[PDB]
Amino acid sequence: GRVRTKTVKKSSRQVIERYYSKMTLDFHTNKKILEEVAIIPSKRLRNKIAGFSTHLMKRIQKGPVRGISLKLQEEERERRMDFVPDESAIQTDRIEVDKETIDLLASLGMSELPGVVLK
Amino acid sequence: KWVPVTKLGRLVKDNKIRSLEQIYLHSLPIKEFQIIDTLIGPSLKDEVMKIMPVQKQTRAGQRTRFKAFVVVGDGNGHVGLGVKCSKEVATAIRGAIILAKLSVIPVRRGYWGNKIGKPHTVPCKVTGKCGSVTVRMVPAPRGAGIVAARVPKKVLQFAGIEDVFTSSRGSTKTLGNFVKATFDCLMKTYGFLTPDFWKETRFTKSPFQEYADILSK
Amino acid sequence: GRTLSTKEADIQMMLAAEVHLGTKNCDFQMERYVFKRRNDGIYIINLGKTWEKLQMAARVIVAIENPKDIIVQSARPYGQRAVLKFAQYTGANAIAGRHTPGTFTNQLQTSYSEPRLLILTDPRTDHQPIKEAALGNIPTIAFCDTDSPMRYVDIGIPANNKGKHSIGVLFWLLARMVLQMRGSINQGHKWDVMVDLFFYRE
Amino acid sequence: MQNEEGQNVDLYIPRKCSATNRVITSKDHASVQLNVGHLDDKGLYIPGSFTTFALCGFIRAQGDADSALDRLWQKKKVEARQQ
Amino acid sequence: VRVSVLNDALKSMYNAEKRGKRQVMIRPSSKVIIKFLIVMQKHGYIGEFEYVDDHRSGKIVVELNGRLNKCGVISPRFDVGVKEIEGWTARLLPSRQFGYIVLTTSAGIMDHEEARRKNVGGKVLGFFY
Ligand SMILES: [Mg+2]
Repeated sequence: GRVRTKTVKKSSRQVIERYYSKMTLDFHTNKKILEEVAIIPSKRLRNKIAGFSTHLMKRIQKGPVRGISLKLQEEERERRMDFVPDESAIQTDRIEVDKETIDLLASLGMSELPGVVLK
Repeated sequence: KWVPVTKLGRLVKDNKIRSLEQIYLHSLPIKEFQIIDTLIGPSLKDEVMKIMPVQKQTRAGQRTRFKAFVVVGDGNGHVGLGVKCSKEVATAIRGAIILAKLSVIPVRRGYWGNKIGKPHTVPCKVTGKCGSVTVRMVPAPRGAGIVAARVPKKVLQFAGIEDVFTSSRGSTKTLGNFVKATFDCLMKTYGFLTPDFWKETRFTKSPFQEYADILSK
Repeated sequence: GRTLSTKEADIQMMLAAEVHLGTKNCDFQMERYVFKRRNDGIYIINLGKTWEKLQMAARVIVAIENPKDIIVQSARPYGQRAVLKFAQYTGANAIAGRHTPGTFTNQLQTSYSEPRLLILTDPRTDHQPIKEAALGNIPTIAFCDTDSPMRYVDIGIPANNKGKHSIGVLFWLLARMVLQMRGSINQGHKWDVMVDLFFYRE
Repeated sequence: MQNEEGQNVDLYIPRKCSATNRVITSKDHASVQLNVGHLDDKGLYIPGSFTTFALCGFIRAQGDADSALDRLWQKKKVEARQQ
Repeated sequence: VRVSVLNDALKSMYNAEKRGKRQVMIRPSSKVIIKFLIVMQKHGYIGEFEYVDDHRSGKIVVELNGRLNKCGVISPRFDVGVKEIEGWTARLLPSRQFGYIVLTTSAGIMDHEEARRKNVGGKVLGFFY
């Protein structure tokens, strides 16, 4: 079989994390980049790492990849996730409460709360 | 040298905490033996009580490892017990010394009858149990000495108790269980609620709260 | 007119978020907070006790000199955003997702922590952090539903800790109460922070 | 514990559980100490002022710590005018 | 069947105090039980207790201080002279500084220290500390 060992996976993950800006989806350019930005004792190991890095980049283009923390992806997610709607998704104008909640509020003395109506 | 990895260790290295009683009051875990070495290290003494071999059966024979039992104490109300298993006797003894230091506890000493001078015996009747071994300590009058077997006698001597009556039941030839039952009996000294403790507790700031600003960096 | 008091508006918001809807089972130690059982079988939580417990938890939290000694974590996906926002605004630390065993006991672990207070969204799903905190003299605060286990829970806040809206509203209210007690924001039910920042979003 | 002269003799005075009155031992790592801050007339925390409660491991392992602490805080707040 | 109502009362109080309860129930009531409770309360080991009338043996509700380590009955009620009190205390009490043995003497139900003071013997009822 062809299962990349821990060394190849770790090297590809770290290289993508540190140099995502220059990465491409072409194996040959990726291997040249690895030659430039990393020291790999063996040519075969360099080729394997380049191939797995290309695979990881192809996966990343689709969406998030677990174990790889890219600054731009996290920043974009935070920007999208810090937004709020124009109107809050909590309607206090009309509240449908069963009778039991009505006795609850009456015991609390809160029997006149606006927007509280029995089903 | 020593780089503390815990808030308690940082405080002890910074001289914010100066007595083991401060840690005992709040029941904070002690995870570095350098804390004990700094606080009560000079007065502490150690002693190897037993080297016990244990064997695990394997496909190619028996793998032997050695169990080290170490007792530490200052003879003035502090005692600790340490058990460590390792391939080498020296490594086991070092680990047992570290563990014994890490487990030092305060021992409460009281009076049999009249309360003149320093305490000489256990404040009350206490019992410890490990496995099938049960150790009972009974207060004794001044001059009675330590009436105990050699293992409990050594443990009591390291705790600073002057005279006590003891009784044991079960397989006391299991040295580990014997020493552990003695240690449990000694620990139970401070858990017994006596009338002299009926006063309302007046709480004080914990070290992590008192020195929160210092630990904030 | 007749402007509502802070408690009135808070309970109205809780009702809007369905904070008072429990499960079909009640823990014997959560019964004191349950008002009554409805014909269906769902237990109705007393929102006044929930508000009082929220105030009590805020009182406990405000007394911590360094907010960084407080750790709030949620195991479930719904409460992760709520705990993140709570840590962001109150100034504490947040742990969203799986909790690494030994985080509170393994002093040599990289993630080792010594919090002065622990806040949990659900005792049932956060059982491991509670058990670990039981080994390190760490007080615990948790949002407890009718069926939540109360073991090693110091301050339980009776509330529905399963719905996204309920969890978000609870954490938003707790953050507002803590900030108001600190004095960094104005008193009352109004807070500039939009409550839906705490809601789980697809 | 004191001597006949009147000198304190104990190494230290251990704390006691606020609910069960049990002695909290040195190795009781399930015990906790909590401070409940006080509020002024404007609902602002007064630094340095709080009510301290201690719970032993026994009560917390039983799950009764929550109700006991609630009752103790209610009584202490009634006494201390914290409302 | 029920043989010692005092034993049941003391065992209930002991179990409740161990559990941490603030109150315990004693049924049936008895004047021996009431005297034992009064001796205990005199020394601060219990709070206020209330007797409930039901036109029967009765009931008692006892407040628990949390100071009670253990209360127990001794059966059979052995004869204790003024000279055997020391041995009985050595057998039963944790220390010579605190703890009490309750006796029933011709002068009434009292703790062992008062029995020594009045030089009166009797029968042992129980102990507490
Ligand atoms: Mg009869």
